[PDB]
Amino acid sequence: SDQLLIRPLGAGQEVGRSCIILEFKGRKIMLDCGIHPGLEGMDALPYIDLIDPAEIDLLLISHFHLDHCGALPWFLQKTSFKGRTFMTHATKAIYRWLLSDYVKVSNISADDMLYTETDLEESMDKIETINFHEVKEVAGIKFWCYHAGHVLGAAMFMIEIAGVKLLYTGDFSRQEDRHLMAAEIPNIKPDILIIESTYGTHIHEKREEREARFCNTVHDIVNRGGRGLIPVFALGRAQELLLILDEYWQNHPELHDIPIYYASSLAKKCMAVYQTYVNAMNDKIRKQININNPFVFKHISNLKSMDHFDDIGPSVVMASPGMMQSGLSRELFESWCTDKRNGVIIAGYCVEGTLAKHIMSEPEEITTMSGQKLPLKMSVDYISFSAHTDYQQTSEFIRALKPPHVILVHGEQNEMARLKAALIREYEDNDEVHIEVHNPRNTEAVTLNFRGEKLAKVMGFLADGQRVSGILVKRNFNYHILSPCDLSNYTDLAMSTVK
Amino acid sequence: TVGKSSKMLQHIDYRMRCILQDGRIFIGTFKAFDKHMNLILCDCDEFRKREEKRVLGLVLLRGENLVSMTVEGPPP
Amino acid sequence: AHPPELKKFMDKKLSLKLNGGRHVQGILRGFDPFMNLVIDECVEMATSGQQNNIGMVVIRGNSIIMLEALERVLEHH
Amino acid sequence: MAVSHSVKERTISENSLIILLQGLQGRVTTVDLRDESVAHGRIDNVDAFMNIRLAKVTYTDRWGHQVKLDDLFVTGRNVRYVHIPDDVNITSTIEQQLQIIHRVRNFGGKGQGR
Amino acid sequence: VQKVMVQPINLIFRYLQNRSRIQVWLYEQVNMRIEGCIIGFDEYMNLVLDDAEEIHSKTKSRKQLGRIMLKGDNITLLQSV
Amino acid sequence: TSIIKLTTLSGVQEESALCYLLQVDEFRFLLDCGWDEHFSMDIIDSLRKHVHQIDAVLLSHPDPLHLGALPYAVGKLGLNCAIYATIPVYKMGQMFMYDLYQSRHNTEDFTLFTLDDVDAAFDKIQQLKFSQIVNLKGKGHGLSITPLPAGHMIGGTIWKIVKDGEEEIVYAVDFNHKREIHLNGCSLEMLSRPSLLITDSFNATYVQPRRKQRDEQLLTNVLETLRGDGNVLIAVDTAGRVLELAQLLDQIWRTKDAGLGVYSLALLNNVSYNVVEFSKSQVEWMSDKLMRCFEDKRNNPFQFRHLSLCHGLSDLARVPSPKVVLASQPDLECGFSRDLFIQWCQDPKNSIILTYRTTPGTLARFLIDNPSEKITEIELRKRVKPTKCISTTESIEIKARVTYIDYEGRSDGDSIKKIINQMKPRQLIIVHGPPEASQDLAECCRAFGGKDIKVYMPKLHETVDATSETHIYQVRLKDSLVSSLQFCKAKDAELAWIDGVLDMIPTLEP
Amino acid sequence: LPLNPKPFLNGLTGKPVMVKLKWGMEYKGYLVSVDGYMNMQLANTEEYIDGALSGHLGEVLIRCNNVLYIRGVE
Amino acid sequence: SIGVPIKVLHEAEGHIVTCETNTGEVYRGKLIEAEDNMNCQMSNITVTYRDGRVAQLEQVYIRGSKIRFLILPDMLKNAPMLK
Amino acid sequence: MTTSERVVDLLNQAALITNDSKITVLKQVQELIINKDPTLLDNFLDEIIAFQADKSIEVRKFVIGFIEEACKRDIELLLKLIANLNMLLRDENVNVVKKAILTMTQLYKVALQWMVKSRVISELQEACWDMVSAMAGDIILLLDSDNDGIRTHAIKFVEGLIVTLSPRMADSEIPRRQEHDISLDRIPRDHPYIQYNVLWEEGKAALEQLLKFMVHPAISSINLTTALGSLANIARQRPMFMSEVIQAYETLHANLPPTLAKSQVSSVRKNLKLHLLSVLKHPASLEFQAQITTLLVDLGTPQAEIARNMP
Amino acid sequence: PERIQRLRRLMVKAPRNVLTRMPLHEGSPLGELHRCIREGVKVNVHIRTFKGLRGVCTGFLVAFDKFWNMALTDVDETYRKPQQVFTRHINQIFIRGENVLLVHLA
RNA sequence: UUACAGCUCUUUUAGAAUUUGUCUAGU
RNA sequence: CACUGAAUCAGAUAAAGAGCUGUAA
Ligand SMILES: [Zn+2]
Ligand SMILES: [Zn+2]
Repeated sequence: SDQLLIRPLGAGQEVGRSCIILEFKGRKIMLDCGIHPGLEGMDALPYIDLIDPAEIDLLLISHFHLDHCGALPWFLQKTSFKGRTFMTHATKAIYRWLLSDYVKVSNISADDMLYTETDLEESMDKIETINFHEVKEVAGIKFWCYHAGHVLGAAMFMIEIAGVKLLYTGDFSRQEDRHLMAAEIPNIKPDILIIESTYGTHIHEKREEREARFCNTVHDIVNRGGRGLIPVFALGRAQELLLILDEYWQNHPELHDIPIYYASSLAKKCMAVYQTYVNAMNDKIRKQININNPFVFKHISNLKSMDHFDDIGPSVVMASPGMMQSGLSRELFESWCTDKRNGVIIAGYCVEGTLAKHIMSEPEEITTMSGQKLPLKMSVDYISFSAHTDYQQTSEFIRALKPPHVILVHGEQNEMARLKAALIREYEDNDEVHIEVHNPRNTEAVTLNFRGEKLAKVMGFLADGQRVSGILVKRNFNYHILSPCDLSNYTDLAMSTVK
Repeated sequence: TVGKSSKMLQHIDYRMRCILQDGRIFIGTFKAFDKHMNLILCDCDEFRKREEKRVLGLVLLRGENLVSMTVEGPPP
Repeated sequence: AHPPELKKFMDKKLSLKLNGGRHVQGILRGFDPFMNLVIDECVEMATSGQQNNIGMVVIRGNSIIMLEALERVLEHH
Repeated sequence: MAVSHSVKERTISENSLIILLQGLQGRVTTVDLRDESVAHGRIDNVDAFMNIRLAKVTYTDRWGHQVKLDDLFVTGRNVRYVHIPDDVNITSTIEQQLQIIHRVRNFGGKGQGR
Repeated sequence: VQKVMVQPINLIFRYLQNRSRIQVWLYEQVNMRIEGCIIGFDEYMNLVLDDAEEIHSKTKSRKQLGRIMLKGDNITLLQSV
Repeated sequence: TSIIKLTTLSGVQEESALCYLLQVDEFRFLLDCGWDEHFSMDIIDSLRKHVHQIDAVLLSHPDPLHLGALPYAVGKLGLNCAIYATIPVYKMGQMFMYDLYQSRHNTEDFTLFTLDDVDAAFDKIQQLKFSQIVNLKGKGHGLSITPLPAGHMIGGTIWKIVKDGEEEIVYAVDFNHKREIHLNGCSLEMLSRPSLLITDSFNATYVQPRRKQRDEQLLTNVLETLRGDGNVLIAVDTAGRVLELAQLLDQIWRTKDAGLGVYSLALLNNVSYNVVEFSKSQVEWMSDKLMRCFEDKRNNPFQFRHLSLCHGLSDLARVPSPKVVLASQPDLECGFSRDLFIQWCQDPKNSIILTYRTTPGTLARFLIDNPSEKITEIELRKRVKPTKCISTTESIEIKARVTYIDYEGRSDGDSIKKIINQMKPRQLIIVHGPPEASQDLAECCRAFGGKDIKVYMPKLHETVDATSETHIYQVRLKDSLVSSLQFCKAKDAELAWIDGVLDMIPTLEP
Repeated sequence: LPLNPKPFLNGLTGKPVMVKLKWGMEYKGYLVSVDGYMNMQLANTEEYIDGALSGHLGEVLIRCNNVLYIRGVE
Repeated sequence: SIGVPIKVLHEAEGHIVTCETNTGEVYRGKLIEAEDNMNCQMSNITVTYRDGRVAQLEQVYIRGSKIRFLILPDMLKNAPMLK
Repeated sequence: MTTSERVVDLLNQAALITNDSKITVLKQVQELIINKDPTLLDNFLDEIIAFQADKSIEVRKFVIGFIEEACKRDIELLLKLIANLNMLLRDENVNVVKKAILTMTQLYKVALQWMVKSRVISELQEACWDMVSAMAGDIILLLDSDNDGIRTHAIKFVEGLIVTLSPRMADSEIPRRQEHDISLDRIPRDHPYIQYNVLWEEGKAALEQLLKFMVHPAISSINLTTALGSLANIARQRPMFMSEVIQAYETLHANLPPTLAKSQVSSVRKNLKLHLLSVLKHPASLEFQAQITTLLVDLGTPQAEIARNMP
Repeated sequence: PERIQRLRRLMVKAPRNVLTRMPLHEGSPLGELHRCIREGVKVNVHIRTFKGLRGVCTGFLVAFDKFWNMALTDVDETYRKPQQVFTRHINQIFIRGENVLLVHLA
């Protein structure tokens, strides 16, 4: 009746398996349910057992990453959930193929699977789509999503339950991109901000200085006759890297002979989403759609497998997976690591325990998938393309809104705690702004009080310091107090008379 | 035909002694190939069989007619 | 597997050289992507020079070494 | 050992007897050619189309003239005999190579390499 | 006037309807010619002949065969007699 | 008690344009300004004196009947105010005006609005989305703006003005309740009982056939003409309803068992490539059936594999000789829809399929009703001299098979009248349509409505003081809601009889 | 009514055939089974070289690319 | 895409080449068009038979599988693809 | 460009396409010579039927659909296109024979009606009908075929064979699409070539093959529920065999095959309820309400759903 | 641990290598040549020359292929070089099936 | 509730038969 | 330190299955 409980069932002091229960005035909203990409089996789910799925009203999925939408076919189908779920239009068209790839990679793993693809396709009919900036209402909950950046189709779900306005940002970026826009500062100031804390107090190299260091790296590999391997994820930053290299070769006539490839069957199936949803781009592409689609490439083709192309002369092939576990981005490496002319460009990120993190220490000799040991002599360059916010972009985002209560999710415990320590000492000097930052872990609820005056309206015959008597209607939270006569004028049901 | 297991790029621009099915021996600068062993050999030699030598030049050799390739020497 | 470009030889008088020293002439009427020819008014030129009208034939394309043109055939650039 | 980096080229091998003579890469064999020439060297990286890239051969012409070479590359169609060595046990070196392809085709996952 | 082309699978199939005696010339075998009547043909030009006979050009012998199945790899021409 | 008044500047008694001026308490919403087909100046002089008492121009459906005057009202008349329109009104309504200028610039010296006025009117426009509540900031403070889907053209809107309170002033013109192929229908249930509804009566007396019944007679007319070796001219829009027929045709030209693909679709606009290129970018603006077939099978539904698009008469002649061309303009007044009419109306083996019912002073209204043959009509050319335009008149002897097949997406009179009856608007006006059909809608909403509906049929340059008193004052419940039971919106869940004192903003004490 | 070559061999299994190879070799015997490439398994096979008996072989499995014609003999 | 030597053969369309077939005949002449499967249309042919003679022809068309090797012109060795 | 030069260009094009994408070009040749200009069908008939000897299986299935659409446009062409339809019925593929049984379903009623409109017949037309009736009797023998799909389409052929070869009555309920199709009442008995008494026993000998096919123990599931609907079509359209269909319904209801599982036994039990409910409205079924209403109780049908459909 | 059982209360192909294609081909001539693998029948393979016959290999059969490629072990090859019969013994051989003529059985 | 076309998927099997991936020239 | 990937061979093999969309009853 009075309290608001934000209970992180996932991504509380960790990265992955995001889930947030939002309980306020009888309505429960579960925000952005995903799996943990570093666990196995049923352990990768959020702590869904701390609630019952039969009384969750909304389900707002921010974007299409597996730590944000991955546990969803388990939840919409294999549980007792009967509420309404919402995505953006560009999230759902990548969701169906991003997760069709998930149950193909989790098929060659242990057979304690969460769901299958026939359970994925029958989840597509239960998912409704919110467009950007549009106010949808479910059980008295207005909610409207902003452009979050960071991927094509992400969303910052503003939520308004009885005048309490909350913002879940998901994973957002605030730098202008080749195909994305910055995270929108709303014109409506929220009372509660639930924000990512992915980096804390780190910093980025500047965007004009990364794309120059990237294009000089690709160009120096193909000038020495070498092959360019760019291991990257299929969907996150592969599409942005492509815009850079295609533009860079319109500006250079001598590089037209050699070719640029992208080698993924997931980026093939999801390239049509980048060609269609141009309204979820930034203003730079949707004014360049007047001439031609920039995701219909002029010098970049798909590579189905490495049997198809002859390895004659220089080439730039950006294959997937990004951290080079297996697949085509690993066999293109093993075919190219025994030559000094070739060069690998680690454009994405790495995790301790993968081949893309082991290569950065420059080992003298790497291990083939078949157990053979090949001498690593190709050049290794690490050029970050984060698509997140550092401290100078998170603190600028939080000065512009000034929320009274800030809840940190989606960050590891050492980098989330350094972000809370920096946000407290940034607002402990000035007196007119007061921010109460929280970093709750899993299952730890955040109790917030939002007592507000209840306002009604007389507009019927009672509308003309006297007494007020009559029947009162509460729609969801909006009150109206009316005459006994005015139930056939305003209210759907006019009267009740028995004899 | 040739797949990528037999690295034909090892001997590119070398001097390759190519023996044909009829018995003729081509010795020329190995310029380019494909997935059918179409050999572009440059500044060729034609050794029939006592044995006579002919200067050919730029010979495209159809890969049906190739028996054995061996290295005559380094790139001149 | 692209078909042959033998449309320039349609309704032209060919002079085929098959394998084994066998040599036929006549007028082409059609083909296929296996280069199997149909030769109307086909004349068998034997080894002794004796000509033999053999009607119209189906010649399997596996055994066609060379086909010259006894009439003028269009050329490209 | 070493397998191909091509799914097109390792599945022709996995479905055929070629995976036999890829199991004896490194052993000195004798490859009798189709035109009755003899090549006797060390097999290195025979592909899915039996293009044998021998290492150090006492290559014999079909007229009998031995010209000792230091690399030789046999075309797949110009093969008739691959004299495999004595200590091979055919059905085991096939099952070893099928084990090597089976660990390249699956090969683990994420967070488990190091 | 452009005529529709006579494809080779038409004219073999034309011999099948007509029940017409053909005389096959052989691939790299000049002396012998099989001479039969097509009862059926295949995707790969495998001819099922009938009352077939080997026609040796030097022996001038006509060895009666009967209901044979000539394979497609051996045909170099299909004369109609 | 807001002073809500609207003046019909044009668009009533079958002057089939639209331009309205709905005042809300000294905030002059200019609803939906548009020219007619032949550019009369009876709206331009009616908008000279209202171009400075103006703010928040609310557009609608992308076509020159709803946004045609806007390049002239901005480039010449000089209105500097917000123009609220959704994204397909922005991108297809810009596409109509590039095919309204250039379709007359190929025939005559057309200098009413230039293309620099199309760009100027379509840059100072705020792209919205459906159900995007836009709170106005300025001299209209309590007014919020909400476009809702209408379903006539792509991104076609009804609006929902909401004053601070519940004064709900929905403007729903030319809507469509049915779910067609590339659009889903209009809702009109998120709005429940408004304070004013501004609806049309253009089809209030029209008995519309079934959509399945008139897809057959299109296919019968298209096939029988082509089997008889003859071309088909189809007069459609350039971006609005051409997307319905090019999706209606191409799913028939794909999914019939016969070899239909020998008969050469075309699509003649001056800007036709950008029509299909933008419609394959607004897939989130289209029908749910048409959207689900993209999110599950990665085929863009406007990736046509039979529509051979053409930009002019030079590009049209390089297709095979029987062809089905859907023309630029729905009236046969300008563009290639007139040029292809004159070239093959003299040949009996050709068909001419008019799909949209235009303004009554047009050549395409002359062919829908009163079918005559030996008639006189002007011919506008432009010869090479640098060029110069030629005007000449001819007698053409129409002997092709002219047929009107109704492919305008609008509701019929049993559903444009059922929705107003299923709603309960406390005030109604009836704002365009003939006087024969406005009375047929007025004498059912007054009849099968309540005692307090008060429908209107305003004439031209007639204002209507449609402001009704339901005085509203905002009382906040002070102490207790505990002794009551607080029932809900769905049904009689509880009962919430409440008495109380006031304290004069005021409160409620027991 | 036409009789295609795949129904021809399937109606000839178990019967005495006489497979003539491409270079005069000729093998009569009981055709046991054939496959899609028309490999010809023959049982009780005796070899006719130059039209004369050479020797009773036994069971003979002729590869596809050697057969000139198969002939139903009686 | 097709390989480099087929593209190198297409860059010799319009020059005098030498073609030797499987049967031993050597075909010296201007080649007009070559295909991806090495079907070579040629013109103004000087032939050299297996027994050894000289005849001169006008226009031929050689099956691509019946070509043993092609002698491209010595001008063409400075192609942009062979570098 | 002329249609008789567009068809030639589309046949030079369809003769060089190797894969199964030639039928997009080749169905365009169909629509130009049977719909746009039907006078060219006599000219290009010998070049479309040449594609029935094709390597692909959908090209020779085009020829089966082409002969169906050319004999319904010109039935005089059946004198040539019936020698080319049995060798598509004797084809070794099994999707090709299933299409050849669909075409013989429509082109038997039309072939028989063409034989009786001709008051005088020719000896070349005599060679056509005894070749249609020979291949109509071979589809009866394809009830013993080892494919599930050949048996399914042959059941739908013999229901088009029994109804065609058995006469109408006053209570023969025939739908509006099957109205002008031939029956055995509008046959001539003084006809020169075809005989009434031959086709009289031919219609019931094809019934006996359909009946003993259903009491077979190893009958498949979808072959059964197609045969149940085929006995219901030869009862409502032919009330002469009303005493025989109900005897075959109760034999199957007392003796279900044990080979099909319970998830498809209940699909047989559901669809048998639908056809006995639909045969009850027919006025020749009032004689046998002691058998139909007895069987519907065992299927689990209440009395209200039986008493609502009584005419 | 225990949490997986709290989440399960809210719930309201074969390999195709070369050796698995060995026991197939049973209704074909190749699958009868698989009985020589099982029963251990001495297999004497005829080997083609360029045109005709070259020799007979006569070895126990191990592990054949689709292409008639096969690995004979106890080989005693009697061949003819282009009449001088030279027989030589091979302890394990690989014969590719392009060169085989007909598989005689003993 | 049946039958045909249109695209997206699942097991079984093919991917050894005419211009290069399993030989009538190796003269 | 930011969250998964060419499913055991060719851009078209063949049987048996599936689901959606449309149109014919
Ligand atoms: Zn993310
Ligand atoms: Zn995340």
